[PDB]
Amino acid sequence: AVRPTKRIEFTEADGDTEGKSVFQLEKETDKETFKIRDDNPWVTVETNGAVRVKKKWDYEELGPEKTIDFWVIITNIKYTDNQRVIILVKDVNDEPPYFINRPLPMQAVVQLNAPPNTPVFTLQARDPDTDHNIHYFIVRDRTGGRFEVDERSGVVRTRGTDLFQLDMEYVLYVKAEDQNGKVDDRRFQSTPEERLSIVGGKRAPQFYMPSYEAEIPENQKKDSDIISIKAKSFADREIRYTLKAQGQGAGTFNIGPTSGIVKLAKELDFEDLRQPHVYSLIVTATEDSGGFSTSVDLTIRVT
Ligand SMILES: [Ca+2]
Ligand SMILES: [Ca+2]
Ligand SMILES: [Ca+2]
Ligand SMILES: [Zn+2]
Repeated sequence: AVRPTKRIEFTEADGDTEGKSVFQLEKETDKETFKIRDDNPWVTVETNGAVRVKKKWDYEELGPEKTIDFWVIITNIKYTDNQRVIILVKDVNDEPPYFINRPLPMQAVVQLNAPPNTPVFTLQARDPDTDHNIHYFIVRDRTGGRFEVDERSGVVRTRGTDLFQLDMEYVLYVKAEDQNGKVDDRRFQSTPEERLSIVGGKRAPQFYMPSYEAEIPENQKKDSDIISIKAKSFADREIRYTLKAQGQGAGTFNIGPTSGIVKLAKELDFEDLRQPHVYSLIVTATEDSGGFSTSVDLTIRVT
C-alpha cells in the first residue's frame, strides 16, 4: 500500500552539508522503520524516517526535472507500506565561470600599424548558474597599455597610435567574474587567470588541443577513422596536415593532409611483439601558403 507522496522545496544550498538532516517522514506507528528502496547519491534515509544530505546537493548535476525523487519502504498488524518522496531543488549562484574560447591558450596577432580601438580578440566565458552576470577583466597588463578589454562584450582592442613590432609578444592576463556570485563581501566567483598571447604581424598556426590522445582496442578495423585533428591559421591560410612516428610504428598510421583525420593503416596484433602498446606520433600543420609550421603530440594506446 502507498502513503501520500512527500513533496518539499529547498535550495541546493540547504543541502550544502553532508549528513545534515533536512526533514523527517511521518510515522504512522512508532515501531516503524524506514528503508530507502534504492541507494540514492543525494540523500540517506535513517531508520526513524529522517532524511539527510549524502553528497552535497548540486542543482547543476540534477536531471531535467531538478528533483531528488525516491521511494521509501516502511516496515512494521504486520505491513510493508511504500512512500515516494520528491525534493524540488532550487538553483543558487554557486558555480564559477569558465572560458569557452578555443583553442587554448588564447592567441592572436596584431597588425603592425593597427589604428586605435582595433578589435583583436574576444574573451568568451560561460557560467553554469541560471542567474549569472559575467564581467571581463585584464588583471596583468605586460604590454604598457597597448590593449584594453570591454567589461561586458569581452572584446579586446588596441590603444594608442604607436606601431606594433613584428614577432613581438604582447601578453595580457585575463579573467571573467560572475558578479552575481560572491565568495566574500569583497570578491566574486572567477575563471582561472588565462594568458592571452598577442603577436605582432603574424604567427604560426595553433592546434585546437595542446596534445592529442586516443585509445583503441587491438581489434580496430584497418582503414577505420581513429581521431580528428584540427589546427587554426591566424591569417586563414590553407593548412596541410602531416604525421610521423617518434619511435616504433612508422606506417602504422596516416593522416588525411586536408581532413586532418587519422586512420589505422595496418592490422593490430598483440601477439606481434614488434608492435608497441603505445604509439608516439607527431602531427604537423603546415601553412602551405608559404612557410609557417606547427607540431603536436599524438599518443595512441591500444587495449
Ligand atoms: Ca551547484
Ligand atoms: Ca547553481
Ligand atoms: Ca556562477
Ligand atoms: Zn545563461
